[PDB]
Amino acid sequence: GTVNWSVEDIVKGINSNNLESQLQATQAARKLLSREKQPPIDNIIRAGLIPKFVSFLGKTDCSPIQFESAWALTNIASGTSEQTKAVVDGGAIPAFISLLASPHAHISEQAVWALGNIAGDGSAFRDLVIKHGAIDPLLALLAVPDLSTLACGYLRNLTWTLSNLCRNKNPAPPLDAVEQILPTLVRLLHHNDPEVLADSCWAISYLTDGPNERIEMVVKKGVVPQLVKLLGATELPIVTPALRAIGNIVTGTDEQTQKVIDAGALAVFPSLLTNPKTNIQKEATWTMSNITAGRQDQIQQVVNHGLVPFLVGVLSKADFKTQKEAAWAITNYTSGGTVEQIVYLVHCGIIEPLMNLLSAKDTKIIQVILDAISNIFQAAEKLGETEKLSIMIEECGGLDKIEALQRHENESVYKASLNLIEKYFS
Amino acid sequence: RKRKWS
Amino acid sequence: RQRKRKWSEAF
Repeated sequence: GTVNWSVEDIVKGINSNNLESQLQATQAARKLLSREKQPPIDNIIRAGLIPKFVSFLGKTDCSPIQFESAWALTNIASGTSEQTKAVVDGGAIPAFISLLASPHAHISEQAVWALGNIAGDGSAFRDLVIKHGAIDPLLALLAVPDLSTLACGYLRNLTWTLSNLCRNKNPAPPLDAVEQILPTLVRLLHHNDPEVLADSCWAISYLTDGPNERIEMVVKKGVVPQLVKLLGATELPIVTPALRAIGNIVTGTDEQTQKVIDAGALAVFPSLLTNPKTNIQKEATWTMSNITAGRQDQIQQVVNHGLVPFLVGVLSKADFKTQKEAAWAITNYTSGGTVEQIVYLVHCGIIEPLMNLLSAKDTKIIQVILDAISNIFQAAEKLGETEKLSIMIEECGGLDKIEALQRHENESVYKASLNLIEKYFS
Repeated sequence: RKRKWS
Repeated sequence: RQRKRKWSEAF
């Protein structure tokens, strides 16, 4: 009936002065815009059908044409930025916000879906959706005693749309919009559905990626223990944003970083640092590097949890990106560590894997490793054990690598390598 | 992220 | 090398 219609037939049906003919043509447009292979989105836009679909959103007297036009517009809004702009330019934002209060849950869900796609385009459309007042009617749809009474797909769509309102930077979402959404977000973080948990974690990861004031807003809500619990989940779609959120929080103050340690996050790192997914290993090592950039008592907790052999591990064998992050963790550790903590790092066998990475064709990693060498030598200077460390670097072929770096293209590498040879190897 | 409904 | 690195500083 409404299967494989031409754009011309859809236009002829929608332009008729018959609500039923318009409904059949709108359903046909929705089915066309729903096909897997190349939906004719640009053809539907060029035919001028977006203003017709937006006007059909207001037809309270005909709920099926509201549903079909909402679905057709959602398919267009899910496309490119230009295709989302076309939906917005047609005045769809206030029309979709009015449908959030619809007594038909399938129409209300379609409006949630459409607003998520519009907000998801970027900062300007996100903030425009907020200015048209979408947050209050969206939050009211979740104002129930128990989230488990809501339809699974409906809750998943609401969570996803809320995460897009938390998403993007330059600028970050308005502070008052973040404050309004956060209590509902804390609630969705304690829900049992894995998809709701994944998208709630992604929302929290977006809110914790920025200045320490943004991290504080989130950390103040007491979500850190729940994020650590989700960090230990079996589902990779939950662990990925949960680790991203924990990683973002430890970029903050020593006090914010401490909340992560107090919640027992370090006990999950033996498995995260050996995770078969390289991106988990990479982001877990990035997280470790920011914790080793903390207080000496925070470095001590890394030591106590037996995580230094795990850092020797990732430095010895991992994808290059994870090895570069391990280098950072070592340099941060040697920068803020006590002599005893730096001595411990050497006893765990950090020197040989640290030297082997001086062969990398990466200027930044080489500078990072050279700074760590200097730091370790400074600790050996305080104990008169510089000779023991010099022999250690000589034996694993580290001296050959530093001597060769005395002819490196980069100025900082050239100077740092010449300094070490002259101070401890001459 | 944006999302289509099939 | 001493300081915290945010997601965009590292990746």
